[PDB]
Amino acid sequence: EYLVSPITGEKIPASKMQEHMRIGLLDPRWLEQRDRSIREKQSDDEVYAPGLDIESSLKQLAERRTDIFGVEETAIGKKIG
Amino acid sequence: AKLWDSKMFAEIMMKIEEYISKQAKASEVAAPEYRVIVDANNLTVEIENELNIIHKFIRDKYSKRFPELESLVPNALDYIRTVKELGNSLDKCKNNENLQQILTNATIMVVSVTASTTQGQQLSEEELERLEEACDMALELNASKHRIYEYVESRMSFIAPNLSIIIGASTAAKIMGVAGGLTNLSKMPACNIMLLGAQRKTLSGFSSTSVLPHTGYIYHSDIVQSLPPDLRRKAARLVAAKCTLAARVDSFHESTEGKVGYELKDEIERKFDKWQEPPPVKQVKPLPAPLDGQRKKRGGRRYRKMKERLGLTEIRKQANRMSFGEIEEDAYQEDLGFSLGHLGKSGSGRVRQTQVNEATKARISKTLQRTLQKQS
Amino acid sequence: DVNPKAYPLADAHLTKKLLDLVQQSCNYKQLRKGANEATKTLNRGISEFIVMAADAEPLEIILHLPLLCEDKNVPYVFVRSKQALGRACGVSRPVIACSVTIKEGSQLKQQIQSIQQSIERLLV
Amino acid sequence: NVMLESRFEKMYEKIDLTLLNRLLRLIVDHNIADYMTAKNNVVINYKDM
Repeated sequence: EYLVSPITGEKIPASKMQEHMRIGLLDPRWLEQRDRSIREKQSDDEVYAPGLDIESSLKQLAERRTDIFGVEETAIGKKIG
Repeated sequence: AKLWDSKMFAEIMMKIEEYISKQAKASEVAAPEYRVIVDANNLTVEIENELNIIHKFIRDKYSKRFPELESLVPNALDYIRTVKELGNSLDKCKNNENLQQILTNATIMVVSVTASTTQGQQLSEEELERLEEACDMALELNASKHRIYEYVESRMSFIAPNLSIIIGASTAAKIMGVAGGLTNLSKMPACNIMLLGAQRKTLSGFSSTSVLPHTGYIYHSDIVQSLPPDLRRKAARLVAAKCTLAARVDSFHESTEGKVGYELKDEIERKFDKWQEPPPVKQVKPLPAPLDGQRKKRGGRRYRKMKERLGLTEIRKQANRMSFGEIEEDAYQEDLGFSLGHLGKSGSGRVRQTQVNEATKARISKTLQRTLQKQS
Repeated sequence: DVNPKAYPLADAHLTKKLLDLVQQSCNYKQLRKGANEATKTLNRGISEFIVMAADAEPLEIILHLPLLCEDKNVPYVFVRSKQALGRACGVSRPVIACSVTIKEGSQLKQQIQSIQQSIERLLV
Repeated sequence: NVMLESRFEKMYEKIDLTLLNRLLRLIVDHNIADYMTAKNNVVINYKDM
């Protein structure tokens, strides 16, 4: 069950007509675009703080904000209670 | 003369075959059962073709009393129930009676308002008696049709095992009855099957979108109705296509286990899940960094045309000039400060008025032009 | 091999001729793709002949087409591949049934008649 | 003698489309009235609502 390739002239089994045609007409522009995209997303510095840093910052905020957190309520900026 | 005479024969045949159906139902729980199903499904067509004739007869007879009710109530059964309820006395408190079950509230108020100015004479007593006789016969035929549909729905696990899996036995019964048979259902495109059981419901001062058009039994099936309303059209189309495939399989009595039906239902569920799939994570595009380096841009025909379009025009060059000490008069109440400047005013230095530049003429988008062409 | 339910199966030469005629009909805007469009053409009596594939799974989803062809007196044939049939129709997706419509004054009329004669003498 | 000045409160928001259409049939063609009344039955959009 070999069908002649309309794009290369070779013979492929009929189980691989559609995939051979889709791959055969794949623009190298797709390859260069994918390479560019890979370069961009693997080189940009992270903007927001990591998760552990976020947790530590929230812990410091809770320590220094007793009007929201904790049991006892000290002033807005104080940490003793 | 003919419809009335044939009504007795139709009723006798329906009674005999309904006794046969009851005997088959009792026996199930050489006269095979498949022939019984075929006879019942032909009975459905016969009952439909007698009920539409009865509805036409009632519509012709009742048109003397309230001629406008046919347009307000297009459904045959609803028409019959409404003319039975109202009868000769339109203003007889029937509006707040069983009409609320027969009709929607909006169409109830519409029909009441129309009956307020009927301009139709009363019907004779013989015309009455004939009308209630026809209505009772039609209701009995509808009850017999309901019984036949119940019996067929009870036996859908054998005649159409594959199609039962997709939409259930009730919707299967409805589509098989309205199509005229499983064989008739199979010899029918999926687009027509999706519209099976659809009703041209009247829109009473509403958009055609509010009153769901081109929607049939499949659109109101359990699986299709379980999707959000924005995806129910695609759901109806896909389910109708798969039901057509199952019916074509079923009419040849293949995959009696339901393997084709289970595969089609699994495919439908997978497609529904894909439609319900949450959107993927999409990267935020940062603002481009400001740039001061020189950038070389090509010229040519395109650049010339853009320069001609965006370029300053003599009509606009002259409107940007305002005379010094020449206090003009206000020409626009709705926006002060607005002025034509040197356009058509002394001191412009031009005897003749500047012509309109045709390069600045308004034009529509290419896609918009395509849409306008399609609308034609 | 192929499903015996598809008894009017064409050989290699007739398969090539049928695919060529299907492509020419597509170029002439005289072809309908899909089993539903084939059924619509059969019901409207504007179909010269119906070409359907033998790899449809299950094959019963297009076995109603021979019955409609017999009812409407339209020749029908089975081709061995649903992927080549789709390609002949001009669509990358597989097509399991294509209908060649009737267009008066079409230059394909002679080829359509020849293919009809070839098909109608091949079923048995 | 008494001067009464008032408003029809919620005049626009309480207009029934069915009754408005049926009242419009009395002064214009049924096709025009149906167009005008179906025009008020449209989707209202504001950003993501």
